[PDB]
Amino acid sequence: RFASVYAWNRKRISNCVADYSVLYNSASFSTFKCYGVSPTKLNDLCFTN
Amino acid sequence: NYLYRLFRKSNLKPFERDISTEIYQAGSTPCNGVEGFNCYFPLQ
Repeated sequence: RFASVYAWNRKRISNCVADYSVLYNSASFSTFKCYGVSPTKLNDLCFTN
Repeated sequence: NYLYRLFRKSNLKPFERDISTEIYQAGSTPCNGVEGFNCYFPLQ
């Protein structure tokens, strides 16, 4: 279940371990894009929210 | 007209001119060539 066209999918993630690498590496997505660098490079970095 | 390297395995040494254009693995996919998903052509 995802946000309808009248809402944006904005789900806060906090106080947790972010497996950014698996999100990039996984074949379950049809496509992946990133503004900066790949999630496998972001894999051990800390973020606000 | 002009192409620039965006995807490279490692950083260059001063005054190095490395011009191989082979398509290669970025992510989890065990390939070379086969551009798509997680293998890419190095220049744009």
